[PDB]
Amino acid sequence: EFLHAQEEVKRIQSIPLVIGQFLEAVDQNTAIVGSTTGSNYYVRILSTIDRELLKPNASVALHKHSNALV
Amino acid sequence: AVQKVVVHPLVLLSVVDHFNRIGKVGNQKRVVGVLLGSWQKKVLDVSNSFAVPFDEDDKDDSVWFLDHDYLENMYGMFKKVNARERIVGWYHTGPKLHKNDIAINELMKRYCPNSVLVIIDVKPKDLGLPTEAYISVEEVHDDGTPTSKTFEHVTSEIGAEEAEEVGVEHLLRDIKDTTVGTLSQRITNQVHGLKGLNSKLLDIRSYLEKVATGKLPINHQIIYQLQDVFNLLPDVSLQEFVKAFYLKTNDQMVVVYLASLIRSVVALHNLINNKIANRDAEKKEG
Amino acid sequence: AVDTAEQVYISSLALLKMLKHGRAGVPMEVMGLMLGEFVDDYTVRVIDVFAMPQSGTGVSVEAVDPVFQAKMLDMLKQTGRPEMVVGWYHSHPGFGCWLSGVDINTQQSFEALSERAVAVVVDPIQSVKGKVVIDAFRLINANMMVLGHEPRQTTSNLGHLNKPSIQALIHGLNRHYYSITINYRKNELEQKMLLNLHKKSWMEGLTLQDYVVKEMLELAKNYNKAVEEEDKMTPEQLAIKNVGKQDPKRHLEEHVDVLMTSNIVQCLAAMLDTVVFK
Amino acid sequence: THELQAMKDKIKENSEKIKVNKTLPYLVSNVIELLDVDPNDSQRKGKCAVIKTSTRQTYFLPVIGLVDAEKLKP
Amino acid sequence: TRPANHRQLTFEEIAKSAKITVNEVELLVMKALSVGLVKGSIDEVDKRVHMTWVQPRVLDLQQIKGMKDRLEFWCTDVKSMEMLVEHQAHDILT
Amino acid sequence: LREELQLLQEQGSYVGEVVRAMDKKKVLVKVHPEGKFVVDVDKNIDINDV
Amino acid sequence: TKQYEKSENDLKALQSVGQIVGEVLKQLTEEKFIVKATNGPRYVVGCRRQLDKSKLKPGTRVALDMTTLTIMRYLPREVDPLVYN
Ligand SMILES: [Zn+2]
Repeated sequence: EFLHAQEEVKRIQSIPLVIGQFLEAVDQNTAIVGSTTGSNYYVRILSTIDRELLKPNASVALHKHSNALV
Repeated sequence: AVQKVVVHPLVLLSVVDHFNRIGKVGNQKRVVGVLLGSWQKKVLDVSNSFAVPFDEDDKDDSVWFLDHDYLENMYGMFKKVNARERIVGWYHTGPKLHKNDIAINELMKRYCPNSVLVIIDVKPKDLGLPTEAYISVEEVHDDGTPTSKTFEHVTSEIGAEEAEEVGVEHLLRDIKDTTVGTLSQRITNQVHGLKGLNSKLLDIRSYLEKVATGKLPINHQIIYQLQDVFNLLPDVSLQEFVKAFYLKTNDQMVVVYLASLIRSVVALHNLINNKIANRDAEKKEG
Repeated sequence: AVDTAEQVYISSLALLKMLKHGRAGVPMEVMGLMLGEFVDDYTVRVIDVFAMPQSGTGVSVEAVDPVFQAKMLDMLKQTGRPEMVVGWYHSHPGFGCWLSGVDINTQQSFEALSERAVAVVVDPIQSVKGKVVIDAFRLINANMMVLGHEPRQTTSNLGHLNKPSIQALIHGLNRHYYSITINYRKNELEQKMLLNLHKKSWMEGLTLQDYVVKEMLELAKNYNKAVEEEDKMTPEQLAIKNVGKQDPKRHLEEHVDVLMTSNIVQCLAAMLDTVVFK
Repeated sequence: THELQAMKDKIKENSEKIKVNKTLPYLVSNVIELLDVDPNDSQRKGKCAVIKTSTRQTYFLPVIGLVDAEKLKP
Repeated sequence: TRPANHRQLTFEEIAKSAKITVNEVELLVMKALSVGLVKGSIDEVDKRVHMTWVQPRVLDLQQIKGMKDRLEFWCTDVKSMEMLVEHQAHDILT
Repeated sequence: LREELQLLQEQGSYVGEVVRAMDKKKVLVKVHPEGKFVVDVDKNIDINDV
Repeated sequence: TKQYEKSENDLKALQSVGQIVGEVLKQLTEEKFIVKATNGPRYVVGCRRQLDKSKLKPGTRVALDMTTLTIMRYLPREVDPLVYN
């Protein structure tokens, strides 16, 4: 049942997404990130790897609706 | 023409829920309706459909009535909501067709150039992937019969679609998914031998039955022609692998080496990191 | 007067036309009609759902055609069961499926035509498989402001329906409206074959046909080697030494269990040689 | 040959659906001449065109439908 | 006819039933490659022809009897050991 | 997280900028690409705390 | 007189909503294709089963869907001063 929940979060958010630019990490599990239009939003980061893929500045794909960091 | 078809569980239930209609009110025959197909390519796809009142007498086994007033106006109702959706043929739950079905298909050929009938199954039993698909063509015959209309079997495969898995895949909830890599392939190995060797035993028993009675089918020739394709290697005792023996373990070469090599490193990751982390918390707690 | 908690009995044949007519109108919102029978006050059943024409200019109350229903009900007479109409529904694929300004306008129009006319909404985007999604709501009379606003009894399904509370604007629309619980009467006859028909066609297509193999092992042994040395530098980073770096950090997962299943795949895939043959 | 009137009613009701397509556009477009046929991958043939907007967006829709591509230059 | 393989076949056995000289066994087996009844590549070192695929023709009452002997034999030998694989390995499935 | 993602799901959680505070209980909020909007209570952040 | 039924059925296919166009940038994987709409937002979306390998292209204009933003058909890109020239 937990592995079934792991398959869930592995799919999510799947597709589609929108390209954005990461600005900085304000705290853990959430950070501010800009979109392609340059819209800085408050977004919960994905809980798998919070370190090596976060980066000081990087181009990140954000969800179509939630604009989530994955 | 039509090579393969795609039948969705949504249109299939549209045959099943109508079995609850004529099932409680009776009486004879089966569920028969007009099939709404979708053709984006040579492969055929079916999304929705509509069930029509239908009756077939026994005596009088050739008597059948479609309702064209229900076939006409409701098509315009569905044409208005869905433009690409159109009737590709008819269907029924069988399980076994009758010779009268030549008249049902030939009457509706004015609507569509080729009507594809779909035999479905309301209660799944045996032996495998359910329902069926038939296409209407004319192969004449080799014996000299007049031009003969016999429905040829069409391979049918189930398919999915977006937004239709919401309630469908939720209601089951009892299946374990998938799980690829452990039980998924090994279960089918017990099934591919079961389902593979029972239809084997079922067909070889029918091939022996052809000697006693039932000739024709002669067939001809598809029975032995396709059997000899299976006979490229029989395989018979023992396996005739003298050339494939040293190659056999040679296929197990990389498999065993990747096993032992990686498992030794996986052990080095499992044993080391565990003893470290365990000795840390254990002795520093008290 | 007396009001009791209402329960929605849905048929699996009705649930299909919901999302299928909703997928056809995607992205735009459609306007449908619910079909069923009223058993009593505390329970309601929807035994059928039929498709209605989409509105490309936007949803309006004129989208529902009365002569369209008179001929549809006439077609239900020759059909096995000619049940009477009950209520309406509309899809909302473009957003979180909340009742819009048009949805409330057709409420008082349909609640005069039919007794209940329970509003049902659905959206494809919220989930894929393991969520019911959809939506359900019913208009409570705004003239009741003089009377009490807090029915019904049987707080079980009321408290569970109030949660999760589904964001905000949905509860912001709780003014003049109240939700209603949805349960599934047993389809298990067809629901048993629904799991059977889906998995039988999803297992190797015959369960035979699938038995990328060794070429994926060269790709696997790349993920069993090249990914290993980069993951095994971190235990060297665990030794500082000692100790100037932030601890603890657990680098064990998840690749170790991936290498476990990787060899489980290749060993049981090598068994295909000895299974099919003898 | 009397099916004409019942068939003539649906062209006016579809035109009534064009009359609700008459009222009313918030969008005005610029036209681009295009000829596109995609072999698959039985066959789907036709013609499509490119459509601009006054909001700076550029859309994609098949050749109109109603007025054909005989007129005019974009 | 034979279950073979016994795939690669020597020239003397072909030159027996076909009663052809060794110099003409070249055009013999290689022309059938163009006809399409056999795709087999010939091994010309030992002059042993190696057959591939096969061409089925007609059928006989003894061919059905020869089939039932070599057909079900592949069924009964595999299903035997197939239950043996299901015997021990089923405990890890659960 | 899935429940937290829902709160961030529909339109997404944005980042506003307060140019000035008003005595009318409404707080001016500026989005970077868009203009300067305004919103009222907001009972979590007090008016004098803005 | 069936031409009226043929003409109206063709207008029923016109009930299909139009899509949007954009310019392909790059591709992360097979399930994610970077595409830049004429407005300038950039999305990574999946694709349907009716397309081919010629759809990808090295930075050529494509037609994105209005729902999942998937590509339907590709067309040659021009800003078209030249016909005026
Ligand atoms: Zn609406």
